[PDB]
Amino acid sequence: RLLMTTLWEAFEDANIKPSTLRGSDTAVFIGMMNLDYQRCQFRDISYINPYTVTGSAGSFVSNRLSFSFDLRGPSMTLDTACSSSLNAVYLGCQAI
Amino acid sequence: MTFNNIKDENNDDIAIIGMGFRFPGGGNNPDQFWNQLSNKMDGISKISQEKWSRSFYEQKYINNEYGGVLKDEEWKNFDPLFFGISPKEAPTIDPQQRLLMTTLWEAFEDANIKPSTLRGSDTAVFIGMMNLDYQRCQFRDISYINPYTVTGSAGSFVSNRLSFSFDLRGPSMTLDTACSSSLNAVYLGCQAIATGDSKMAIVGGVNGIFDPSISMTFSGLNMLGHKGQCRSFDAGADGYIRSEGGGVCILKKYSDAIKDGDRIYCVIKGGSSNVDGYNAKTNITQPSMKAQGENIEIALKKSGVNPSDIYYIEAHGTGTPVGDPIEIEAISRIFKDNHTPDAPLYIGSVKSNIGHLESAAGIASLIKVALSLKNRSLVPNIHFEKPNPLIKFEDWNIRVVTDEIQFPTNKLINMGINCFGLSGSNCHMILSEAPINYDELLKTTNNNSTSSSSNDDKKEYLIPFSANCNISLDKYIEKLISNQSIYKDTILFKDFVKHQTISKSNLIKRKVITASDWDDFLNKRNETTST
Amino acid sequence: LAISTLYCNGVEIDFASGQQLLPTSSSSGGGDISSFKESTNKLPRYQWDFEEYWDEPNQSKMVKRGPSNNLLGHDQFAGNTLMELFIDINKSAHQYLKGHKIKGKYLFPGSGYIDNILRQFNGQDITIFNLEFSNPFFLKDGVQH
Amino acid sequence: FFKLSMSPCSEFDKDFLNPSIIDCAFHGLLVLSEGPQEIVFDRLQDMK
Repeated sequence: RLLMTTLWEAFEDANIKPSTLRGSDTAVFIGMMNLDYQRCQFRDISYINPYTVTGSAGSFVSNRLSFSFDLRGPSMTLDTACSSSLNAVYLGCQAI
Repeated sequence: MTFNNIKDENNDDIAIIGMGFRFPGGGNNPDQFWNQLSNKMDGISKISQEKWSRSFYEQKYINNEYGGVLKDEEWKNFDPLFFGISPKEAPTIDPQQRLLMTTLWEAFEDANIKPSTLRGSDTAVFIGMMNLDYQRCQFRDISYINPYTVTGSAGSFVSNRLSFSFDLRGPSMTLDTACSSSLNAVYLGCQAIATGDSKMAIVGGVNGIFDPSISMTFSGLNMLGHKGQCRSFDAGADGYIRSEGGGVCILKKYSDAIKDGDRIYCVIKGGSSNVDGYNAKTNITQPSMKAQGENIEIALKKSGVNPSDIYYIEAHGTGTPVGDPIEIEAISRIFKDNHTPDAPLYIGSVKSNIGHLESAAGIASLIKVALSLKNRSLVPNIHFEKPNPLIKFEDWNIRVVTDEIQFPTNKLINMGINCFGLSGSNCHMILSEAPINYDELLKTTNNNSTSSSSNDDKKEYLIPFSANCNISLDKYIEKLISNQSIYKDTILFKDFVKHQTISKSNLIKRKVITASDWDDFLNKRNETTST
Repeated sequence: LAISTLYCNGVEIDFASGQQLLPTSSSSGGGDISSFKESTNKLPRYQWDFEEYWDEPNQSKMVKRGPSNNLLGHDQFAGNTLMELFIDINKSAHQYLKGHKIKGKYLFPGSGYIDNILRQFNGQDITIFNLEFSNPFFLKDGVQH
Repeated sequence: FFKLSMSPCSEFDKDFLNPSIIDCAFHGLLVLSEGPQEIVFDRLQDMK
């Protein structure tokens, strides 16, 4: 949720209308190490509804943004806990 | 015309000089895995009491009671003394990481490289992972937790533990993008080699199953099969079974690998990895025909080949009646214009043989394609009795491997690897035979052959044998003894001497044996008489 | 034997150059470098001194039991014995309960308590001195009671 | 006096006495009452 909201805010900041960026390859590297909401979900293994993983898996941190903005570039998400996002910065520099 | 001055002008020429794996069904080394594929091994088995009770499946919480699993003790086993892991820290270490360290050392042993020569040299380490099932097993209670949990199970340590245990100073990351994570790591390794970051890159992925949580959640959406058998490209397609295991492959610049003369499985001609996004797409979990088509086209353009020169593709065929026709038609749009039914395009899926690797499918397909390339043959495909009617085979000049096929002995072989994550990511690479010709290699390989009769060959050598602990050394030598018949016919003793001299590294428990052939080896097996 | 002992006692030996195995001459083809590299693949890898390490809290064992076919349910090990259970009659092992329709609601059987009594004390001659059903148990659809 | 059918309620049930059998056993007693009624159980004493 934070990623989508702040990404739209970042586009609004960057003087770019996201409408002009749909369908154009633009890689999306994000960082993450924790799944605290997922572990809050899994406190019981008698309920679990089938929409948990698709809402909390590792893949979706970047792929949800990608699907919500038609960014066709490579889409990954990084651990390396304390420097993960900076590693993602380096990978973005690589992909550019 | 001149044929000289041909060079790997693409930094997209990166070879694979070895591997290592723990795959369902018992694959542990390339030769045995190959012999298992050629005999239609079905790694799918029954998930035992250890992972979760059977009561789930019978009440269809977990829709299928099958899975491609390692033997549950093969997850537990380790040798923490070897890697400087005090046994106080062993229980808190992720079994995924245990698999990575063990299979990485095995991969080094395979790749004719002593790890001692690779300490302190930059060599990137990209591994893949999506699950932390052991960590969630740990955190079933939040009154106990000991402070050595996270350092034994966090995301960072899957790659960083290997890095710390082998002095690989290259960039060290670990990747999600669940179903194509390890293949994404392959692409990142190719990146880190081409851009001059490092002179070697180790790439793999792992996936461990230790809790019914993720399995239930997947079965709820009916992604997983109902009968229990993964079945690619057929009418019985009902869903893909989830499996365990992991592996790694070692990538080295082709010029450097040929310069040192190592066993080159194949050469990556490169590829690309993109994502569906919203192109011809409805929601997240709906693979896009156009996106995979574009991925294939981009990789083909970058590799500098023609689609008319693709002899095989490792299809991502899971066994879902929805996704398989979609991706097959995506492949068709590219290749059906450039093949004819007499010589069509062959596809396949390791997912059929070993089940679907939930997070290590990329490395599974990579190892399978590397093996098929090294051995100049195509493995069969199982569970293929009736094609799915949504697939237009003759209208697309597409065929599925049903029996082992030998490569034509006059054409360079190019094969492509497809693996799409469920979150839309598609990662594809183009692999190929190593460009060193082997038709003319007979003259130079016969230089050591037919040269064992000379008297200098009757000389008895001093073959060493090294290991960390005494029991490891004894196990090794007993294994060598037990195969007196197999080795005597396929390996000349001189090659074995060279191997035991160079390939193995020097460990503390050193042993020396004198022999001149196999009979002498079994005779003077030991010289413990009075000294 | 001497070279053997010096190798054993800690002295590193370059066995390759020692026996002129590696190319010490000017002429050694590509096959001389890689023939064994290709033929020794079948050799067993490093045998490991395997030890078994594992740590799953017993709570994880008590969770992996999943649902229960019988109506007694699974045991919460605590104090006086405590038998817990979750019911979703749509499932297979409790589907027959849907046949107990009363006033339009799938009411829990009266004899389900009797079955639980027999199960908890399985395999012994039992007497139920008295048993009193006070409140009714309604079982909806798709809701785990 | 009445004959009670014996069939497992589910493929995963392999005990001798299902709840279904025990509850059905009360139907013979219930048959013996006549006239429109809304009968719900309230007690039972001294089962052996």
